[PDB]
Amino acid sequence: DKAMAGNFWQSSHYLQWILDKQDLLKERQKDLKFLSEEEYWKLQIFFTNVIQALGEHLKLRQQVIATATVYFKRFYARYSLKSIDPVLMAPTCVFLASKVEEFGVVSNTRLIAAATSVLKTRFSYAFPKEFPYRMNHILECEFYLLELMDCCLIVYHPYRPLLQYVQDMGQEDMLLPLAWRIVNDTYRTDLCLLYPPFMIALACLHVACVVQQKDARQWFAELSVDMEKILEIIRVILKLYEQWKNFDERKEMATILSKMPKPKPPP
Amino acid sequence: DKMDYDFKVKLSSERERVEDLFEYEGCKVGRGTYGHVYKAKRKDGKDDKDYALKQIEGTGISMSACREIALLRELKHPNVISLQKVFLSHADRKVWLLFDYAEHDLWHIIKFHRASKAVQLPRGMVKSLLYQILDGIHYLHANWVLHRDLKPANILVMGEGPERGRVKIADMGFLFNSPLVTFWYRAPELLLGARHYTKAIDIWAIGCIFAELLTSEPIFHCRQSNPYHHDQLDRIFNVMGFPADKDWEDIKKMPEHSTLMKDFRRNTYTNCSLIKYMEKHKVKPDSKAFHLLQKLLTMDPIKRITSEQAMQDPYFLEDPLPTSDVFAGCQIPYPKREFLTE
Ligand SMILES: Cn1ncc2cc(-c3cnc(N)c(Cl)c3N3CCC4(CCNC4=O)CC3)ccc21
Repeated sequence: DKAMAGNFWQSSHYLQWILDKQDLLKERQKDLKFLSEEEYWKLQIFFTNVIQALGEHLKLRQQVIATATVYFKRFYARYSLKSIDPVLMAPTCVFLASKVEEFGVVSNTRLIAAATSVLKTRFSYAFPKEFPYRMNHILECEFYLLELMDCCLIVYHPYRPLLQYVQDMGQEDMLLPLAWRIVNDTYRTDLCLLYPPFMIALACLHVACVVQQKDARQWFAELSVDMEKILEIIRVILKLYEQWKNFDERKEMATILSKMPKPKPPP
Repeated sequence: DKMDYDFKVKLSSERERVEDLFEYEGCKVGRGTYGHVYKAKRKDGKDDKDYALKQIEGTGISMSACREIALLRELKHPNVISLQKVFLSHADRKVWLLFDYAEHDLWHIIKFHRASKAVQLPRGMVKSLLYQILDGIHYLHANWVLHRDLKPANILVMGEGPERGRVKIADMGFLFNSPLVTFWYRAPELLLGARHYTKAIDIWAIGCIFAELLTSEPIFHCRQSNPYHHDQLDRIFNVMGFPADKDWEDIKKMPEHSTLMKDFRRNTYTNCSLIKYMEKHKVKPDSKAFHLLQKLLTMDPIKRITSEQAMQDPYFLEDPLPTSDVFAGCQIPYPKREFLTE
């Protein structure tokens, strides 16, 4: 029973941050001069995992993590990886998301300790040196994040619709756990910038149904939804896992992070 | 230092500073816990309109400011105040907000009548004011957004302009939704130690305001840390009467109930009822107004009516019907906002 729970069609998410794929690719050309298309999605997957592991350390519910991941996606959707260090942007997004969702102001010392500890423990393969930023950087970077997003803080995720579909299906025991992970996995892709969250929900449920061999064609057929757009999301989710299979993160990412464009310093 | 330089300088060059867009020097209309509020006018732009420009207190993006920005950005309804633009002053790290300026509010309007020669609030104006207050709060509640501090000073009315006499609910501030000197608009469950705000708590405040519009004085007026406040409850009971077992069955479930029984005796308020209070301020107890007021001022929160149902009350189908312009095209006697300096 969260705030703004059924306002999506007049919301800032829908009326601004559901982007055109052409425009998304066009601004991405600026970072594609250094990194290949393959190396760019491999970078998306990595910072999705960094933001995840920052959430699990700070003891944060999946929804507050999901927003942090979206903020991050929105920023670099419109700007280069040189603009602000994504190692700084990640903990700023988690810090900012926690304030918005009313989970307390995650403490300064605890926020810095989280980033420091996660990068040393679970990400040493990519980051050999310590987390170099102190809290006054997080506070500065926050001001840029809130500015780019046009102060759009409320963000709608697929989980709430997924619940409503699995309840309606009458199969919450079998499907909801697997469906919920596929929804988590959609954040490795662009899908949340390109399609509305209920459609992302519907795709994950369909893949959940296919994996578990649960026939649901009739149930899906009864929806008044554009199924071609659902098949688009399924194809991305199906690709996502083939990307997963062939992507060894821990061997590759150290090299990819050096290829990222460098921020130009003051003269 | 570690960011891209071209990126910093571009945004620095392109960022709209507040100082440069608006003339507010020596036009401070309000100063409170919220921060600083000015009556501004656009400098460069060919805009003749008046703006309320608020500087939020404290450096940075506080919990209190973050949610305020969050909700206001999504919220869009005629009777709730619309956020035009947010300015983020990077140097001092202050946050400014820009609203369409509301000249008047119920606090200042009520104060104007209460002052008097020794001219009470016109009845059609009150109905229109009430209807609009219930229209906005219903929009907030439909979106699972609670006010948590409805009072006359937060119910703004617009001055001479396109939106003449339109109500505008202001103030979207407020730890786990848990509240643990003026408690006149506070519901009794909060006084008896309710651990969470509800839609019902706001509806009580609307009744207290509606009461105040009719009588020109606060229904639960009382002298001045913990949730339990004796003298406020004493005032509520002296007006409303002490709640019988059948009126509020789950009062026993309140944390301060055992404290209430120690300190209060129900026999003391046997000659007390809302019918009697309102009668003493020349309000007929068999009037559609009174009956709505009573439904709004139900002691038991689960027996208090929703804003949805309040708008549906036949009070609003009785002559005079509520108007969009609360003044109904009548010359506005209420004085304008006096300026400040600090
Ligand atoms: C001295 N005094 N007393 C009430 C009051 C209200 C305003 C005011 C005028 N126009 C508009 N458009 C807004 Cl939004 C206003 N405010 C109402 C919300 C406030 C207060 C609480 N928290 C807030 O943010 C700011 C002032 C200005 C001076 C006033």
